[PDB]
Amino acid sequence: MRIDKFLQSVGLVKRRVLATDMCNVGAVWLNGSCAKASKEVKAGDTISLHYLKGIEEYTILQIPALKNVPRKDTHLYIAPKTKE
Repeated sequence: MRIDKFLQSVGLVKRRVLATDMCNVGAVWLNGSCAKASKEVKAGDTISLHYLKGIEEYTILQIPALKNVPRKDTHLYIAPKTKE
């Protein structure tokens, strides 16, 4: 599992292109560091995302090693970081 197919195959960003743009646009960021579309992710880690409306930093709860996580078990592997 990698940031490429991790957050792109969970239900966050759906697209149809053989060329990873998230890694080019500057959205792919692991551990507060820019990463390409070939960087493997780990459990209990962080997941940054760059957008035009604002930035989002999620956290990996675990790595189930899945291909396309539907809208059922896609709420126990990654979640938006926060401090209440």
